[PDB]
Amino acid sequence: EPEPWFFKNLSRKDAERQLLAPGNTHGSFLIRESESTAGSFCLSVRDFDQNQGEVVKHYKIRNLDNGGFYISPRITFPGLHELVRHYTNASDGLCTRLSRPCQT
Ligand SMILES: CC(=O)N[C@@H](Cc1ccc(P(=O)(O)O)c(P(=O)(O)O)c1)C(=O)N[C@H]1CCCCc2cc(OCC3CCCCC3)c(C(N)=O)cc21
Repeated sequence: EPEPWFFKNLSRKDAERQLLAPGNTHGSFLIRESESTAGSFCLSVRDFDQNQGEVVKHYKIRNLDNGGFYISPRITFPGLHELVRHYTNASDGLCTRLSRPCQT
């Protein structure tokens, strides 16, 4: 299964609720298609926050001109796969590392 993280047709709300569901943890994520707008993707990741503990945050995956992707204009990956790779290896400015893909 090439992309267990690509929960493409999930709504913001369905993404959060899903991540904060059993079988998931810190760095547990998914890349759903953008809700508020369209055409771009979004990376939803569960994370630890001292106050209310487990939460979910969303990172906008802006589309590169040539078709690539990138959350930060510093590193601009060729595909959603290398994006998930680079951020799984290290947060690199993210609130947390992309440990493992969302489960259900
Ligand atoms: C309201 C919201 O969830 N905002 C998100 C970004 C986001 C997500 C989803 C959606 P959508 O509804 O379409 O699904 C939208 P929108 O409505 O506006 O279109 C926006 C966000 O602001 N998250 C923080 C989360 C962590 C706190 C700080 C932060 C930093 C960010 O970028 C900075 C650099 C840091 C170094 C690594 C690369 C990113 C981003 C970000 N989108 O890049 C988001 C957030």
